[PDB]
Amino acid sequence: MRTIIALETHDVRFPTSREPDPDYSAAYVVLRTDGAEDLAGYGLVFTIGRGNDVQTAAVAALAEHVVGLSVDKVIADLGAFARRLTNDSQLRWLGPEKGVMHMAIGAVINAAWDLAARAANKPLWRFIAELTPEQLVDTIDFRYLSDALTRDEALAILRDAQPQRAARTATLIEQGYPAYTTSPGWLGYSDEKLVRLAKEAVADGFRTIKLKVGANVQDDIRRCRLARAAIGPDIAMAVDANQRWDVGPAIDWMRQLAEFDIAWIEEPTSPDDVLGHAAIRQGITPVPVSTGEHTQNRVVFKQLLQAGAVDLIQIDAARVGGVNENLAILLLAAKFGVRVFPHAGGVGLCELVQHLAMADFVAITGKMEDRAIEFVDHLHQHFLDPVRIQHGRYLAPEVPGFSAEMHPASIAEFSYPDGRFWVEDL
Amino acid sequence: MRTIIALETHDVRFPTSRELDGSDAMNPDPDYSAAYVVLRTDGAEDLAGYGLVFTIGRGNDVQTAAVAALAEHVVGLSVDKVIADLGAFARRLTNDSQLRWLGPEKGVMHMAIGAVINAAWDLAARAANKPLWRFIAELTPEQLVDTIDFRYLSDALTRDEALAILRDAQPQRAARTATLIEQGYPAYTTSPGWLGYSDEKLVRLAKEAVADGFRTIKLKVGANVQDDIRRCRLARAAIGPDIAMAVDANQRWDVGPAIDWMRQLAEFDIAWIEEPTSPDDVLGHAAIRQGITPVPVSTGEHTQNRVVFKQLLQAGAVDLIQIDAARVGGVNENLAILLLAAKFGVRVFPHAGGVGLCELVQHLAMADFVAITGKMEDRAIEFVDHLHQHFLDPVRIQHGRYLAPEVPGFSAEMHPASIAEFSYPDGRFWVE
Ligand SMILES: [Mg+2]
Ligand SMILES: [Mg+2]
Repeated sequence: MRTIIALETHDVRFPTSREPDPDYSAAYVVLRTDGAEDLAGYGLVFTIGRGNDVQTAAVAALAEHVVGLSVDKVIADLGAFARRLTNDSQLRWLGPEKGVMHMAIGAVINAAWDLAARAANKPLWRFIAELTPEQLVDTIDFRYLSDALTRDEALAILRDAQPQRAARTATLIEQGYPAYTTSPGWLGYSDEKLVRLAKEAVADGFRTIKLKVGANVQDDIRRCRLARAAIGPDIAMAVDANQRWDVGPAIDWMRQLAEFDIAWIEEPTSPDDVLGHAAIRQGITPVPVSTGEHTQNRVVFKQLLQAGAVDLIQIDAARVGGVNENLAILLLAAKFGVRVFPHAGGVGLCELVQHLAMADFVAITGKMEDRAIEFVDHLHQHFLDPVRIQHGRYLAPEVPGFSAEMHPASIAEFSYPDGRFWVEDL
Repeated sequence: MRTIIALETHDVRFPTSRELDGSDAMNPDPDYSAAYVVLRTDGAEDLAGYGLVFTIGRGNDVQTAAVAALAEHVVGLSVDKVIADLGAFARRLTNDSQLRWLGPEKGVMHMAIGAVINAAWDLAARAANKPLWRFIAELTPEQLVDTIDFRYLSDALTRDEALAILRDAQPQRAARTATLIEQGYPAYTTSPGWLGYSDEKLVRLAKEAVADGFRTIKLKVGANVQDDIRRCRLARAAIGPDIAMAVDANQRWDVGPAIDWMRQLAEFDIAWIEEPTSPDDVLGHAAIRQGITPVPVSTGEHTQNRVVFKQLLQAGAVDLIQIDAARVGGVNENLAILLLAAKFGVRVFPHAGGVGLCELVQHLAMADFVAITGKMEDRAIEFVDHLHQHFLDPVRIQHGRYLAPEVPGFSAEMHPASIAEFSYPDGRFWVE
């Protein structure tokens, strides 16, 4: 009987600040077993430097809950495993289901799913999409959701899609999943660099681009005008304010960019302000509003949808309670007819989130041409299964797992502080 | 130059689960703990700041780690510079991009920031030789407003809207200060109501409390409806019809069930039902409130920040709210919340208990009475009779009322001996 023998945590930090000034980092989690040498679950929480140590401590504090557990028991009931962590009332106090403690639980949960897909020798998106509607529904926590999504409503959705799974899988495997780029929209970029990168993005096949705004309206008006012209009237152009504005200012601001045909304004205000996003959306119609990369859990997503605060949402592989929670968010969006545009970038976020969007297309919505996954070309060289883009689209992962395992030489080089690079640097 | 020379932290926890004190529907065996922090400066050793984060056992070590990670931001700062601008000090921590990523303004990292901010206010209070409530209540309306973060609030509470509140109350500050020191502040107790206690114990404690002068008691509910009906009926009979009785479900229910459940308890004359559902479900609370009317609804002990309180008030989701001294971004954030409540006319019943939350929160409610609302007879501060012996300035209850603190500070300082005794895991008591 194979069991989990250890939950090792690694404080990995990349000096990306030498290339605000975020130093991309990751609280690297590994679920070790005594089975086939190749059996281990990998996961990670994306941090930006300061605090990766506290995030690591949080993950390491979960060891007691996992060491000694039978692997088959875990893999057989991922729902019960996630709930063993989420239901610890004492750990709930540090949240509940938000912040550092929840993200730590999410990474351990993610590693468990990674482990499950590995054992079944399937890429996560396939592992997920090939579970029965009953197996899928049993992994989600319906507490606090019965007013918007019942177990039965979840089952009907998964059952209707059941018949088309084979066709969707073939479609994805040959066509790939759409991607959008944010590479051209950095605020520090000159107008010429903006148009130049915008043009290159289109040439590479991307059909949607996103620019940052929020610092200076005059600047935003000028950059949006230039981007539109450089891109043409057929490419989608979204904007990201990164939580900068209050409600009134956001409305005044966005009304001045509407003319450039905005795909959507992302995070106009605080990620906790459900009613504010609704207010902004109403004040700038028909400019679509989105949020989600920092949304704490499925309950807040529920309210965003209930209040009609969003036109579309982002989901993040590492911000919530792992796969289990994202499935509930995905079912929620599907039920309310709201598109999902996964957030990525950071450290391995693309590698992780691609699977959730792909499982979603096959087993939940069957729609992908109306949306896209974010893509950023960073740190991919540190992963065994790096994402692959082909003319603006993600190629479906083939290797088994969640695509989270990083090259051991990478961990040996950037582990902090014992890492080779950090030992010499300081 | 007086400087902050160190930020020391301690993982302290008490075996409160041995008697099931604090026992409730969501937390069956809490071990009251504290992520204790001390802001050390050079010079008058009597000059340091104290604060803590209340935890209930497991995870208190990571909460402690969270606070220790803030040393870098505070050690080396000029004491005078900190105390002279609490608004800037708070923003230095709150506005840090890498710290915000772990939240922002929620969870472990935020409570860690809130403890350091609270310790800074304690420091400021000491330096001025004033207990925190008077320190706060005596700041000018201008000085007060400059301590809060109005970001994400302009649609509910603008800076000038806040000044109007604080200025109309400045004239009567002296009188109310008198009323407070003479009469004390209304309290209510939760000690008789922990789940886990037998019916016989519930009735004995409920009666003792009334005998002790408490005009309000609170019972934990939420695990089993039959139990709740039975316990509420008995507690009501033990208390008599003139004593208020509130109920606390500790987030256990979904909206639909909460409505069905509470309407069955309504007959026992419920003062308010606290946290019927998830602390993030603003819409859910309003839904529950509309369905169980006229039974009052409250929430707040786990509300992450002022932005969520703003929405609770805008959505008419509560009849009254709790504030907690250690849940948010310290005094600065609590002041904003108190101002929001006053502008929306919703009473505040502070959450207390755990470890030293009574010691801490009493100051906020008292400054509120004096400098903001001028209202205290319509509300009360929670009181639990546990662990007060480990504080140098323990709360003092006089016939169901909190007596105004007199010593300078936030009342957070703990006996060095208590620390040495219950520090985890290498503490003396924890060596068995
Ligand atoms: Mg974004
Ligand atoms: Mg409570």
